[PDB]
Amino acid sequence: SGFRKMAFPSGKVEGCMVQVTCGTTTLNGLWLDDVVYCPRHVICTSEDMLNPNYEDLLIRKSNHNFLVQAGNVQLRVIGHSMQNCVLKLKVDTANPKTPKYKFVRIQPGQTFSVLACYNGSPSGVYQCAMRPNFTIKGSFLNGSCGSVGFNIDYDCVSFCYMHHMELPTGVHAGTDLEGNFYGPFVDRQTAQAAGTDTTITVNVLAWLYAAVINGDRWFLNRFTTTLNDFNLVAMKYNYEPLTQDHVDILGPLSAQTGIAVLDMCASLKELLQNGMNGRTILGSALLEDEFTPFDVVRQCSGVTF
Amino acid sequence: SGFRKMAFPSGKVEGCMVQVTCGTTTLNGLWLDDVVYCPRHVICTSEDMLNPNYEDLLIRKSNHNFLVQAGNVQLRVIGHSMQNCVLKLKVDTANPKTPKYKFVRIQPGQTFSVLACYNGSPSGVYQCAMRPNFTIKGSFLNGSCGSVGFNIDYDCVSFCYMHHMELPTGVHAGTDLEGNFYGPFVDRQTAQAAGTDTTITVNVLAWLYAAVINGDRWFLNRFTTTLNDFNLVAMKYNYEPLTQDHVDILGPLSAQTGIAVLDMCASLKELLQNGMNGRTILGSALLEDEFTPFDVVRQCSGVTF
Ligand SMILES: O=C(Cn1nnc2ccccc21)N(Cc1ccsc1)c1ccc(-c2c[nH]cn2)cc1
Ligand SMILES: O=C(Cn1nnc2ccccc21)N(Cc1ccsc1)c1ccc(-c2c[nH]cn2)cc1
Repeated sequence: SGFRKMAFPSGKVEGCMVQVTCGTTTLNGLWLDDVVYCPRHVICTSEDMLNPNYEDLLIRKSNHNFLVQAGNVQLRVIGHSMQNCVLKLKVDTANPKTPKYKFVRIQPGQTFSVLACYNGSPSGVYQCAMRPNFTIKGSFLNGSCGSVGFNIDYDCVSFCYMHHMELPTGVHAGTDLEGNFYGPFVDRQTAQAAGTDTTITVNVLAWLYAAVINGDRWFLNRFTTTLNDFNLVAMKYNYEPLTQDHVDILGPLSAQTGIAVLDMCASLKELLQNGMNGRTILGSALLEDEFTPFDVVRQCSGVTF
Repeated sequence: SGFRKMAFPSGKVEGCMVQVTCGTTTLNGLWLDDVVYCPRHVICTSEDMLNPNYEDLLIRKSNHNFLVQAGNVQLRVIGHSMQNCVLKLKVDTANPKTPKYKFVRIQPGQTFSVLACYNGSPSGVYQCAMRPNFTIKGSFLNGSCGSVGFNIDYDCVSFCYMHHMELPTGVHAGTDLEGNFYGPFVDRQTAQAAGTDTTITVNVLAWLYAAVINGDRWFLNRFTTTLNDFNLVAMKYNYEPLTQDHVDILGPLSAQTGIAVLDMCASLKELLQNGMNGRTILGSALLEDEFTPFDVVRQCSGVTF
């Protein structure tokens, strides 16, 4: 048993990380088949970033202005184009290590693994949630741009995130692999407002189920509630509303533990109203909302890839 | 910026995970060169585990009762041997994906990445610390035995842990890659006791520096304390005593932040006595002790592999 924040094995993704340099700027790129994906701000100077005109900046670049290195292998760039906020660099060689993959745009509250990279070389792997305000609270240093987030299903890598920037608040923003930002953000160096962040209620409930499965039961109470009553309390504590679809998703966990979803909501409403009183749940003194229902089931079933 | 529990990229190790089956039991093995290492308890039936005589049990087996499978491919065992608590199966094929590797026995307080595996297939990756009582708090289900723990140094994989068993308390124990258990544990299904688990004091201090580097500074104060005075308070709270070697290890973080080690100990002293008063530190309401000073520096300077 046990329960940890757990990343997907990163091997299939390591094999796609390459280094992309343009003029003075270097960052990471993702090489799938014969195309290298990377953030378009690779074509900017530091002074450009204050207010970039991306199509005028890209006008000035030819194919040979793009240095793409895969390990020590130099890739020949034979085409370039901009799609929203990512550059696509057509290269003359298909990545022989390309996994089966898809590009997908996740929903707020869903989780993914981040393979942090620098100069095209993997540095570490960790799990992240897309917050309700479409930021992520990661660990990215200068040069980490182009690092990607992904989920794996057996042998298929679903790429869902490419890293573009750290906001002045110190949280992180990026795009899907078609270059569309998550949230209202743009790739310009200006202060930009992320919305009010909120707690991912369905994830908290899933984590409470993980706790019961692992023996932590002190928070189980003798009350119950309704979806509407609970949602009134959810709103008061800046928690995402809970929907019927969320109840349905929590179905398998409720069947395993014998605890009906609305009975777990009554437990949570009590932890919200009375606090945790210095007690812990699965080694944490705060309510944890970065495990989805699928993450919990994965880690209490043993799915492999 | 940001600070996360970050594992090493697991690619080099994924290519070494095989499935080992000895009659009834299946678990994971580690295929390096022409040897597959795995827990010796694979040769036990269920009832065998209550009181196994491993030498007599190994006699009843010869090279062909061991089914090693890599992906779909099956390997030919051509030699077997028992080094302490690990089996060594000689195969007729050197692993072409063998990375540069060392076998290493680590010290309590040090960390590593676990690649959790089932039926020889990687399932997830996460970071652990060898607790002072020589257990680890991992996430392991039946069939996870044989999963390994490791660190990476550029291109060389230092294997330090192989998983064997969950104790009745739900924490985990295992060996080095020479088969020597960490701690007082034995690979027999009898009630076993881990000692008192203390907090890794030098790791907590390292994480407070990580916190200052990332802008969480509220807990700071320019109170002083002697190493000796600090340990008197530490020992009351089940903190490991802080030695001078620990102060030396914390040197580089002291210099980057301009906060002397003993000044930080003074801040920890005040956090232990007066609690955190509902504030948080790096998104956590407890003091974290599973980051070494080396982990902090690596994540705050972007070491790549
Ligand atoms: O935020 C970034 C890039 N970035 N991403 N993760 C980071 C972690 C630590 C430091 C910087 C980080 N910026 C600032 C910015 C940009 C748009 S909105 C905010 C950044 C800084 C420099 C450059 C650049 C382009 N060409 C040369 N330098 C790009 C982004
Ligand atoms: O702990 C284990 C096996 N194990 N390891 N991590 C686990 C996580 C969840 C459930 C079981 C887990 N034991 C008990 C034990 C006591 C001393 S050493 C191992 C275990 C149970 C069965 C068997 C076995 C071997 N052959 C057939 N059954 C081995 C170990």
